Amino acid sequence: KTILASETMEIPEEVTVKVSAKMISVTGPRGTLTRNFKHLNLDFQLQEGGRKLKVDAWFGTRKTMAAIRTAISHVQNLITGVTKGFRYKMRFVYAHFPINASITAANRGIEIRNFLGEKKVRKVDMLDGVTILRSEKVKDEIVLDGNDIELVSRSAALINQKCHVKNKDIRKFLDGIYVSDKGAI
RNA sequence: GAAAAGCCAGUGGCGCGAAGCUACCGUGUGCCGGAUUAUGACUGAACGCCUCUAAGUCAGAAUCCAAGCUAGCAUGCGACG
Ligand SMILES: [Mg+2]
Repeated sequence: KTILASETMEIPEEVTVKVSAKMISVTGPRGTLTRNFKHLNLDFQLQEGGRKLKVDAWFGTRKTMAAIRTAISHVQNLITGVTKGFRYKMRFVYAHFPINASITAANRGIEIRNFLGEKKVRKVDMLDGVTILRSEKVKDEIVLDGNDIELVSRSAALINQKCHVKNKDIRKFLDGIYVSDKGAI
């Protein structure tokens, strides 16, 4: 019912955005990111020669109007991911059994052992654009690095949800792997 | 006639009895991918914040559909002699 709902962002001078009808390819110093917003039913248009991305919803109801800022902050996340990158920190909480993590192959996955005294060995492989490394200036962290927030955060979530404590009081047996500093550096 | 060999008693009766069938009373074997629910989540709005949800995604089960197993006159079809 609303004639025009538009939002706009700014593109820095280190990153090149190439939008192809909704197929957004972002290029930066760190690499390249890409995404289908081919489902959003919005209007993307670059102005000032690739320095301003301006998004329209014409006759958008409040639902489509809420869909706008998703696209704008998604492409913010791509811009920051491909200029600086995302780096999640993930601390080891263990009550009685030290849980012993070992990387898999050139930092593409982790292997958790001795969790809860269990003998099942926990194996998670990093998704495409994410790597892992054990923390060395911190006591017990694993630090994930990547250019894509979805890939970093999904890998973080796999590691988290693969160390749940079952059949026991989750209010007391707090063992697991949880994320502490989630910014982007 | 008798020994020998039998035969009659609907299978005369008993001991054993191969073969064939057979028994959890004996033996051998029984199944590999993906979708997903309940739930837990990721990025992220509406609502400068938050948010598993609105758009988009994930993990997920004696579940589901295949894979496998059985029939395949489905008046179906292919190669060839
Ligand atoms: Mg016998």
